[PDB]
Amino acid sequence: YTNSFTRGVYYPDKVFRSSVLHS
Amino acid sequence: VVVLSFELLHAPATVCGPKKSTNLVKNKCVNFNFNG
Repeated sequence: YTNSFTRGVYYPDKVFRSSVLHS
Repeated sequence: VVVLSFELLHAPATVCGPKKSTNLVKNKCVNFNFNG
């Protein structure tokens, strides 16, 4: 095994956003 | 018995009803109906 530091982040939906934090 | 199920906003709409489209004007407050 090995640790994945921050990998795996992807765009959750086709909807575009910019300069905003989204939960 | 036929059952029809629809999905909204999952993806770009691929199935649509027949409605004639028109050219889009810009810079004027106008009704817009894009892909439903």
